[PDB]
Amino acid sequence: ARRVLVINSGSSSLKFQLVDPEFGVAASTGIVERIGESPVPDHDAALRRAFDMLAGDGVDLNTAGLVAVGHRVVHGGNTFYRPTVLDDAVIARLHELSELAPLHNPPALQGIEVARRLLPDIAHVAVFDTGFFHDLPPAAATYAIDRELADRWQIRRYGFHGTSHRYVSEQAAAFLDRPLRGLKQIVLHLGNGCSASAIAGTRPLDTSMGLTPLEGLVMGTRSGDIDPSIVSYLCHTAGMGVDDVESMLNHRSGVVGLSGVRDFRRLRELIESGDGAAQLAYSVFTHRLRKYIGAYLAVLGHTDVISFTAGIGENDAAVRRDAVSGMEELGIVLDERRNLAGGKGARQISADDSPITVLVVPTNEELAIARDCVRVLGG
Amino acid sequence: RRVLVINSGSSSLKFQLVDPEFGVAASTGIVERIGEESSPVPDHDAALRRAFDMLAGDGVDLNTAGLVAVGHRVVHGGNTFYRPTVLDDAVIARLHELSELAPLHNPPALQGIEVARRLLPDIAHVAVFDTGFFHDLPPAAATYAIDRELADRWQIRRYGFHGTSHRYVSEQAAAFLDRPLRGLKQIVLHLGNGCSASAIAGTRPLDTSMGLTPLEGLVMGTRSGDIDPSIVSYLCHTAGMGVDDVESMLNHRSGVVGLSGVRDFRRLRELIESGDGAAQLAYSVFTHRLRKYIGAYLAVLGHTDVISFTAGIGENDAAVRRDAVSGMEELGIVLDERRNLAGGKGARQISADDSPITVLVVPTNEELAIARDCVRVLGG
Repeated sequence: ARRVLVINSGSSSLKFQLVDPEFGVAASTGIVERIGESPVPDHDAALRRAFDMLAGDGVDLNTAGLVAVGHRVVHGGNTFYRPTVLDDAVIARLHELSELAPLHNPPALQGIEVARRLLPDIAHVAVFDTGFFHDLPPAAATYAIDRELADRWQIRRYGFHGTSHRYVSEQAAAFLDRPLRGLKQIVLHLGNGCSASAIAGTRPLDTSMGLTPLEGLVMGTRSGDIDPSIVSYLCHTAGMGVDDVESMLNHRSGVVGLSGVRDFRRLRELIESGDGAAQLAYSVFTHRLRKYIGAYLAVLGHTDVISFTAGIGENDAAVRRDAVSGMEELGIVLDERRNLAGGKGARQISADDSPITVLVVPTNEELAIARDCVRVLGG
Repeated sequence: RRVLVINSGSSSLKFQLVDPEFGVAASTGIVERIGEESSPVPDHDAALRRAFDMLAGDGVDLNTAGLVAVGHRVVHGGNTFYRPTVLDDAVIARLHELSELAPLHNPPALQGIEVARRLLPDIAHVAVFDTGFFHDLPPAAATYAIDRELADRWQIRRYGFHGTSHRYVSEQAAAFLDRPLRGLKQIVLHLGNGCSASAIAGTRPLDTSMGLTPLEGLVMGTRSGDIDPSIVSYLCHTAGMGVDDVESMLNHRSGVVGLSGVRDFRRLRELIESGDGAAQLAYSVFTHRLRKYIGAYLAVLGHTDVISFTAGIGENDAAVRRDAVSGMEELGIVLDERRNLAGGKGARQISADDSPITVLVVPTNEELAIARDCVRVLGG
């Protein structure tokens, strides 16, 4: 049995999972929190802690059939989109993408540096959350701005949750027992970040996040779509600095900005109790999601299936109901008994006669990344 | 009997002398190059007096023309002004405080107001606000998902624009269909120098593509439309640009011109047919964005009765319309090639007879709409 250690190294936390890519078992998963704040002063201590956690649950990486370490990198820009076997020269070049993701890319590079030191005798592979969307059609990838400026600074719609969108698209095809290449679908990844994609066969045609993960759907703390004039308006009238505005949009916006609620699951009870702010937050969220579904129906022209995924998409029946209600004339008919029934694994929530199928399809990014690592290393 | 409708900008003043009851323009024209070195029109006072002479020249002496009002176009009414408003000095004072919402367009409109009230004191002057139609957008559409206390303090919301055109076309679409407006759900696509879409349920708009300002939404002649707001921080950080330079780039050096260097669509067509790659890309980006708004608004409405194209491009460019709604048969839209290519310029059906959703071209007439708003608010 072979395993891949999949790592997500953040500024204050490091998430890991030791995954069997063949039969999909996680031997062990974990998170190291409060890095550099703490008993975990740096990422070196953090990875060592992860080793101790693995050991404590019975795993010896020396005996676990470890064949690769998979490193999650948020932003690969235009240059890194396939799973990439790491060496010193590639890692140097990865440093150049940091202006596209100044919060998230640097600590990933810290995780690579530490892991390559402590685990020098196995391959390390980077997987980029932008990668799936590298070959978006030019019509969807290109913003309508000054072309010379765009080219010089590599400005385009990059898109994120790429691993999840691709994985779920493949799993929806498997659920329907139809070749993926013949299917047109929409995937709704509704989690801490929220993004939508429109996918034809193996090729995405559009996706809701953009240059950065801020664009598109309303999210836990991110605004999604807003007039970019918000920045100059707030700078002029409120006297705010550009970085302050950007921080507000990324961290004090979305559901928390509108309602103060940090846990999406609390919204329902607050609404039921008559909290107007919670109702407004949920309505704004739902309205934006409805628009992206409609928009992507138009992009695709024909849509075979719509799938909900991630922490909210997989679990919140009200979200799913309110996202597609009143769209029977667009070919979407939900079966509320199925929508309400719960369950693990992929399942149909549309009525049997719905022209467009609607599914819940659980995502498993770590499994997908483990498989990517095995594939790029020889299979 | 007649209303002088004006649009007073920094460099030009557009006017039209309108007969609202016969739906006719008695006279139309423009004063250009306001304030220029060689120009005999140094300011807005001079500009308006020129317009008077022109009107005299085409048989209309303002003394015998039956002028009963002047309609003044104001881009932004904020949350304060959203119905046609009879102007006085108190109203004008309140209006000045809104200029941070439209710093380039509102001030020259207020200059036109001052001059016109002074030169034509015996007629009423009425302001019509391009944001007004959308004042009562539902909260889910009006509210951006940002810090609520901050949004309330600085009156940040989706305002929407081209309100006069969206409303008027929605009314004319209902008239074309011999159906009451209240019972209709529709999409209006205003494609001109600026481009915006709306979703309307009866007399109430449910959503519209422009936002806090006219930048948001569709790709336009020189405006980007939708883009990740991180573009500002990113360009300020990497390229060293100031915020105001980025905003200027997004408003003046973006859209079709940003992507192709072209100002038209007429020009775009021939560049495309001769094999120009930048022209094709620009048009593909425009078309993709417009298709998404159509789909988005179909979902907002749930049921849609009619989609209407309007303004300079929507009224005249059969390719734009074909590219915007082809391949949407499964969403209920079936375009008819022959009808779409028809040479006529009145309100007309371009969908196939059996299309579940009707598709129209409905010419806009913002000046007529405003002339009628003036008469109405004055009791006429």
